[PDB]
Amino acid sequence: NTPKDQEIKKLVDQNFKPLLEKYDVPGMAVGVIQNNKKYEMYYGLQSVQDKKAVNSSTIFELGSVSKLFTATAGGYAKNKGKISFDDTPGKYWKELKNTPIDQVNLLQLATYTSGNLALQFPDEVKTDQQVLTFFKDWKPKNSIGEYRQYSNPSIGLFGKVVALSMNKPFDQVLEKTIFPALGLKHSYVNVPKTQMQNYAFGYNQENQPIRPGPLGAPAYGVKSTLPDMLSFIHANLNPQKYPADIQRAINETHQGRYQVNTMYQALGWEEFSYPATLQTLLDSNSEQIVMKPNKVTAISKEPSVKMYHKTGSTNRFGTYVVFIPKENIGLVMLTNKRIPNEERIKAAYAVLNAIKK
Ligand SMILES: *C(=O)[C@@H]([C@@H]1NC(C(=O)O)=C(S[C@@H]2CN[C@H](C(=O)Nc3cccc(C(=O)O)c3)C2)[C@@H]1C)[C@@H](C)O
Repeated sequence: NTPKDQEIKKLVDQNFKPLLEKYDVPGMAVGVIQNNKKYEMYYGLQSVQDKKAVNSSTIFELGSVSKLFTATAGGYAKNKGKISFDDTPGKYWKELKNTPIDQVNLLQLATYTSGNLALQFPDEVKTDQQVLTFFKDWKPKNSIGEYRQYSNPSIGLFGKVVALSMNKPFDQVLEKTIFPALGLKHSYVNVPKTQMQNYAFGYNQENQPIRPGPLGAPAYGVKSTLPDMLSFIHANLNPQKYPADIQRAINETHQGRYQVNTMYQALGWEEFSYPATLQTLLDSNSEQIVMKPNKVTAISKEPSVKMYHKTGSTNRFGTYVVFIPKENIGLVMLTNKRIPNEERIKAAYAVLNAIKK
């Protein structure tokens, strides 16, 4: 293998491989893209009971990293004139017209600032009918637009509206329009039966395989392979190489919309001035930032040099993605067991700080 192949292999063995034994993770896939060259590393088992090893065809649940595709879909619809970010959801979901949630605009939904949407729906909201009822019954609390609270319902409503604006269901927005535009071959909202042998099992804290809520797809419902996620990073590092409609979509997800301490909220992606200190990257996943409302501040001028990342999990999968435009580099980690977000962020910080230019 090439000297770079061996260097990156050593850095990933040094920084990511020990995490498998440390947290009893059955399988992991780690990818690096640098200067348009992709490097794939696979460890362990996609399914413990089948002794099937993780490989380039293994499909992982991306969990909350799915929001990056919802963001891209929204950027796509906005730049085709199908929505404006100043629109409100009742323009598209007519049953929300003349309700209080129709006072929140689409950008505020996409970036979690409605002022009264928590991490998850209430436990009793279990069906699509009940989701619509929930949004009709919704009342504001904190001043609309002023407080960020990370929220699956919030970006789920944004995704539902994006789909309505494109006259197709959300799963078709991704599987027929967005994934093909990005060149992805094995990314899914619904994994077909022909791929089930490649669909990894996820493992809980007792290392047992389990296998969603309503309106979940835009918030946490995408599945993908390591080669597809490296392709997605390639698109984010080189949007100018893609046709205009998806190029504009991608660029839209890189624009910071407001600031919370050292973090800038873009669409889906979290944005930081580059270089970001390790503490800044860790702070973005603190309990205060992730679970509580935080007052936003308007951006004076966007940082001159930027980097981006996103964590995400399900109860049984973990994901991390990060990229640095100036260095033409990015990294993806997929696991079929959760590990602490700080471990994912620290390991990727070590690798990207050590790789030779
Ligand atoms: C991300 O979008 C995804 C969450 N991310 C993470 C993570 O650690 O990266 C977790 S971890 C853990 C698993 N389930 C918990 C959860 O969802 N908490 C929660 C908070 C408030 C209400 C409820 C509820 O009523 O169900 C649950 C956190 C998690 C997978 C989720 C938000 O989709």
